[PDB]
Amino acid sequence: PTINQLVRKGREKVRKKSKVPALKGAPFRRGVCTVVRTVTPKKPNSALRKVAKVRLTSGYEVTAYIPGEGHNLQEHSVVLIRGGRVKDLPGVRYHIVRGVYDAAGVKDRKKSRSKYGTKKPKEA
Amino acid sequence: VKELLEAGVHFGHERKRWNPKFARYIYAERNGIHIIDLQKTMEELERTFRFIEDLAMRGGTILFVGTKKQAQDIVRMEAERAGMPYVNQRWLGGMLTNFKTISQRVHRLEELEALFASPEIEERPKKEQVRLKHELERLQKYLSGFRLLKRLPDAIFVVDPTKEAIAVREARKLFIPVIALADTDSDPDLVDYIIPGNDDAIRSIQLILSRAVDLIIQARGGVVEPSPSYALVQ
Amino acid sequence: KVYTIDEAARTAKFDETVEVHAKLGIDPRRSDQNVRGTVSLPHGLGKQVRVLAIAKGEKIKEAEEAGADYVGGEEIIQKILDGWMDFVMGAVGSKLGRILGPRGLNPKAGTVGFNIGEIIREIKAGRIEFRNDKTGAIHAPVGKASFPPEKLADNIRAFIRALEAHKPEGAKGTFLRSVYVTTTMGPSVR
RNA sequence: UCCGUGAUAACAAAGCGGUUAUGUACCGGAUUUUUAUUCCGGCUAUCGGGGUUCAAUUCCCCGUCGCGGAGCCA
RNA sequence: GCUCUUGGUCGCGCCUGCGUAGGAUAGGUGGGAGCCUGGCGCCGGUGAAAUCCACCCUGGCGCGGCUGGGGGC
RNA sequence: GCCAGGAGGUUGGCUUAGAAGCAGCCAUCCUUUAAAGAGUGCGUAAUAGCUCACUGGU
RNA sequence: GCUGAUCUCCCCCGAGCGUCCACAGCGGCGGGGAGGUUUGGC
RNA sequence: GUGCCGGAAGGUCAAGGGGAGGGGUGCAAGCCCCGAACCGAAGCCCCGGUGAAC
RNA sequence: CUCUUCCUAGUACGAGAGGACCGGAAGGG
RNA sequence: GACAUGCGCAGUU
RNA sequence: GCCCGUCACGCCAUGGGAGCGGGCUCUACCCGAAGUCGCCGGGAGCCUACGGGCAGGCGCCGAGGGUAGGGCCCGUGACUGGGGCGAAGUCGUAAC
RNA sequence: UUCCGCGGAG
RNA sequence: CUCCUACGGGAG
Repeated sequence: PTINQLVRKGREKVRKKSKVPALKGAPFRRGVCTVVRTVTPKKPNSALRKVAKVRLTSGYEVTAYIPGEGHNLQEHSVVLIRGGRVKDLPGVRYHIVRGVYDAAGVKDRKKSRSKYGTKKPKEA
Repeated sequence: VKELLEAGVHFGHERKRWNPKFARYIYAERNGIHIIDLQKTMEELERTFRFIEDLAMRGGTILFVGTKKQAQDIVRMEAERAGMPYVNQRWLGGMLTNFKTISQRVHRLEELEALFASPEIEERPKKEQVRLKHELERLQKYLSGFRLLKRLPDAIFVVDPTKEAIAVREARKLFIPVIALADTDSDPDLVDYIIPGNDDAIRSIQLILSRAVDLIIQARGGVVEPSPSYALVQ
Repeated sequence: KVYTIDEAARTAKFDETVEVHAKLGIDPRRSDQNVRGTVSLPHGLGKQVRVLAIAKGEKIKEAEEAGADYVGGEEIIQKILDGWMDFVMGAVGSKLGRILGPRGLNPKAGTVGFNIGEIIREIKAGRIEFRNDKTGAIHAPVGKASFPPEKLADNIRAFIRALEAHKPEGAKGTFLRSVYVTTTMGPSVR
């Protein structure tokens, strides 16, 4: 593109899309679990990943993943959506912040616990 | 003495199938052929032999090459008549560039040259008597002038460069002073000491190659008469 | 002419080659033909017919002297059976299946003369005179006749081969006369 | 009722007097990864009787059924 | 009036007939033992045998009777 | 009408948590002696009072 | 209009349900009537 | 399947042509009668096309 | 012909959670 | 968005 | 070997859609507060130091309100159209 | 933080 | 829009 053209047209700034619309650029968004099923892996995996749809504050309703082993979310459990795609399940673009609201931390996790909201146990 | 000789019948060569680079060395186009400017030729001859001489007096070996028939034989002469290595047959690929490996054969030569005269000849089946004997015929057929010194040349002289540009290349990658008698069907640039002049008419070849070897010897002691040049020279 | 001209048969050899070739008519409804076995005939022809007698090993003295040239018995039943060239012609009357050496190796053979007294006698009439000639598919007729030796005597073809008109249903007209043979043949009203 | 005309095997369809055409559908068996194809082979016949003939799907007769045409009794 | 051309009919006139064995393009039953002026004729086999005379089945050809169609002038 | 004792082993089985007539399902005997009440009957937690199915005097 | 199967109505009996208790309130299977508003018959 | 169009073959087909053969009469020639083959149109059968033909 | 609201009274009764008989007013359709 | 009380500050929803 | 598109099943967004709901705006005319300004202050009132002032009357402007007819955007809608993605379902073989 | 007197404290 | 009231008006 010649200068003159540049003078006319000019370069165009990109502007990218939110890999995750959790509303008002919010660290997190709250909401109720409308449903709690159990989908299946993508391309090369096999298992019963646990997913749950959520009616968000913002009149929104979306699928959120659930971490660790076992849990306790029901058809009407209040929960916190964190925002983390699960590249292996089409759609799932948010994780549920464990150990918050109706979300129960992980029982007996001893390793990484900051993630999974598990309280620091005593060794006595 | 110089001029006359050349002016005799040793200039002007290839016609209309030249190289523009070589346009600095050329007088005109008579009836078709390119008449190389000898005036300049001379000048170059100088710097060339200067080098040769400034080398022939410091114990340096030169390697001559000429794989073309209208210049084979002579080159075979001027070389032996100077102890300077040379190539008259098929200039193997990677000689200079893969010397160590090519040498390996030179060694194989004597390997047989020795088994040639021996009592071990009493045995050995006709299969090998023919195999080896033959394996030597050719062996000896290509290195007859590529043995002498088991060390790379300090330079190399040649007839038609482009004809043997491959050797030239090898030379150039290994950094080795390149000197040669090239005509209009060649590119100077990649030639260090350029002897501009006919590369096919043995007439010019003999001459320029002759006074070259002498000059190689003038710096060694033993100035004599020329070498066998005529035998069927037209 | 008028009736017949037997004398009209006026070259060759003994012209016994005389015949009744008058046409016919196919079978009306469900029927056919059949020549009366040994059709009487007011002639004898002076023939030494080689009448065969389906006798046995007992009738070999009269079966030969009754009007037959030679006669065989049962020692030729399955004896003349080992050749397609080894085998008149009568047949064992009654229900006896003479069709054992006669049912295989095709010629002519059927009903014959009866007499459980002897094959020969002075009352051995009708058994060397006339014979038969039935349906020919294409057109039967084609009968026999004497020879060039008789005037109005040869006129037997009439009340004989012509009076053969006895067996036939009804679906046409049995006619189209023609008499003679081995030379040519004329024809006149029947 | 009367004249003529067709007829075969489960079905389809042949051989204008000289001894099991043939195709389908059906049952095998070969080959094609499978299937379809292809090949090879096998099929409860000559509409039913009775005639003519050395010999008949073939010509003759009688019946049943389909076909087509003319009359029936009034 | 005159031509051209095709049918159906009775005549008559000569052909017509290539199962498997087999002298080989055997039609059918009859007469038959020699006529041609050189084949006999059985052969040995074949369901059936050859020369020649017949009357005839199938189909075709060629003149005639008697009836018919279509084209032209 | 009225006086009166309104007898005792009877408070037996399922369910009892309560049949022990007076939750309901099964019994229906014995009795010392004025008879008898397999005590039909108001209840209550079963029991715990009255009522005649028993009679002196009038 | 006659008739009253059909129909609307109520009645006898009383299984059985109602903690106990044919009947507070229900009523099995079955039976008897009334009325002439339905559908029909003549 | 029906209609219509197309098919110089076949099948069937009325008069008429044709006369095998038979009958009534007469003394007769004759006069009269029935009458098979076969030749015989359109129609129909049969073969085929056809839907902005039913 | 009938309804409503008000005073007796939120009193008799009442695990209650509400709510009268009898009797007397005043508006409506 | 709406504001008790005290003097926009602090505080409530 | 690879590989195409229809079809079936599941999840998601999305177009069309008789329409239905709400937000923003434009135009027009009808009523029209407070208030400024402009007339008047007459046959009525108040004050005067007679000039004049106030009260009150009328008009223009006018927030908004009403009625009407437009424009722009969002939501939602029986059904309908395709599209994306989803280990081993159907039909055939287009392409290398 | 319903703080102490903009300056301080919580 | 919220409040107060002696329901007659007022208040923020």
